[PDB]
Amino acid sequence: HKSEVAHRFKDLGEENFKALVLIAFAQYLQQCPFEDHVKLVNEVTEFAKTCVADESAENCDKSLHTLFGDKLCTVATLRETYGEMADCCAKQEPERNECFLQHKDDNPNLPRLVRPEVDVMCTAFHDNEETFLKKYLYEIARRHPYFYAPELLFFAKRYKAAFTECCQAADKAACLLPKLDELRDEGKASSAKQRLKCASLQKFGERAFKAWAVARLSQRFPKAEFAEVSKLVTDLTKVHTECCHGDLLECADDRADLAKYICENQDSISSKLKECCEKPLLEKSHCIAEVENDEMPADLPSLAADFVESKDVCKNYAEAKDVFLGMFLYEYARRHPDYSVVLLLRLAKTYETTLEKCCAAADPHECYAKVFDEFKPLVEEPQNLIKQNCELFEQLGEYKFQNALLVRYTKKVPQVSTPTLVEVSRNLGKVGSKCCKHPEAKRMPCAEDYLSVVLNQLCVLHEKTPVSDRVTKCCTESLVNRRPCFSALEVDETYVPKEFNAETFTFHADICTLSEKERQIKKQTALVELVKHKPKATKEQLKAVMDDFAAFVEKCCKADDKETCFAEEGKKLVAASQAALG
Ligand SMILES: CCCCCCCCCCCCCC(=O)O
Ligand SMILES: CCCCCCCCCCCCCC(=O)O
Ligand SMILES: CCCCCCCCCCCCCC(=O)O
Ligand SMILES: [Ru+3]
Ligand SMILES: [Ru+3]
Repeated sequence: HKSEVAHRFKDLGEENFKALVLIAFAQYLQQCPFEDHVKLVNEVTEFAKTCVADESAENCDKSLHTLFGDKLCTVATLRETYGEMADCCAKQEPERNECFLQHKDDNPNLPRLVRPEVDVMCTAFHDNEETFLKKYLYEIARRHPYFYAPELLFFAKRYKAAFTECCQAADKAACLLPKLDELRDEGKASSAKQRLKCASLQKFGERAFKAWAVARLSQRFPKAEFAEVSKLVTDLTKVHTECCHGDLLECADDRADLAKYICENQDSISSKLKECCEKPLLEKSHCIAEVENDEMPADLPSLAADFVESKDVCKNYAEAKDVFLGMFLYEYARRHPDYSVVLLLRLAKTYETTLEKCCAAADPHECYAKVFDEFKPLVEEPQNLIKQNCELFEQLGEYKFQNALLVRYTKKVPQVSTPTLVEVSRNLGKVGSKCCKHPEAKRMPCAEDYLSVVLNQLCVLHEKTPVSDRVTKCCTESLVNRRPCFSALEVDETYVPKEFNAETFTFHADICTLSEKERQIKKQTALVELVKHKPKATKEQLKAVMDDFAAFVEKCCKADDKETCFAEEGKKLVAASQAALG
């Protein structure tokens, strides 16, 4: 186009343009106040209207990176608050924009965004609605810089739907709090999911990411031919390559072009895209990525007719090992939408290792005749782990299930810090809360997706604090081996039990008057130090104690005398559990 700003101002809208421009300058100017960005956003949008009224006005034909970088150097505090980033303004445009992406700080040093009371949020949301959503959007963007700016706009529109519906209701906290926590746990999961694909691209190479894209696209698009899925995997690998680079316009255009090809080839990809392709350009890439798995033709035959019993299997493989193996991922994923994508890569590696061993023998057909028999143990292993834990989640509650995990995983790796073991077991319990509530045809894709972000969060906290060698080995291993590595952990026999500290196992009358979240944290934090003090404690002993602690809380909180009860009964509970866990 003759003017980049005029075009993007048209096919996005003025309300969407000012929002993205705010997120743009918030991720680069993470130290300027909110009033400065509003000054810049209003100066940019007023300039954008000049190019809409005339495509040949002052500096309208310039590039967006030039207009973005020109505004980036207008700030006077650029030399003081960022300093080194101000040096980028002395380079040419193809390097200046590259200079700005490097000096972007991933993890700044800002306070946490404290969630205030519902009354003060519904008053600010009602008094001045626009600046309320923009300020908090400016606070999320300045703390998550590499977050995809358009996708961050999709969450802000969801928050707006939570206030308009709940801030005029009965107990607004009953309407809003289960929604803000939903949007937080989902928003933090999206921030960690896209950050994981960048690590998996530079650690496992370009080939490993393509195998993952082959298995998920063919799973999502079973009616698509292998040539069409292979074409999409190449474009998909290019998108996440340049989106992880840090550039917004470079990543926004690649995703927009990919969505246009998918919408122009719905007859050879999927039939579920009618609704997604109706949406405008901003929502195309987001809708398509979350489209439901299409139905398989159901008339598909077995895989032994082309990969086992057929002739020239070693010939079709040796001619192109990556093309032949990718078909095995294609032909197996679209016939198993219930398998996790990581599980399908585990089967293809089994098929890959078998062909490299059988085709080097005298009689190949007799060798790999049992290649499909090796898949059943690898497939039953995650299915049985889903069955064991979901049945445990059916008996116990969600809270009682978290404690079962908190005891099981503390005895395996007792060296991990207590606050880490708590947040892990509670986030891990949230996985079974919604994945076990799905049928068996969706349990493994659910568990794979949430375990991927929870296990990676564990490895992030363990990377900045080396604690256990067994945890480091599982965090360093491959993608198909990461989750089985954690499931293969056993009880640490070399662990010396931690010395007793009475201050930890002392409880005061404040737990009678804490929120349900704070109460569950303290009951579980004390359960970790209880196991770390006596790791060889059997479960029947822990059925007690925890029941003696249940009566200890009901005896002190309900009595007319508090604080004093925690001193008398607190000594009885501790000392009785001393001889109970002998
Ligand atoms: C002057 C700052 C400009 C910041 C970027 C404004 C235009 C963003 C366009 C985003 C298009 C998204 C396409 C897509 O993901 O489907
Ligand atoms: C042109 C399409 C190429 C698709 C290549 C897929 C190859 C998958 C082989 C199995 C990979 C298992 C993971 C690994 O070996 O690290
Ligand atoms: C030897 C120290 C004894 C006192 C500490 C015991 C800690 C028990 C924690 C119980 C947590 C679960 C409570 C519940 O079921 O709601
Ligand atoms: Ru965050
Ligand atoms: Ru993606």
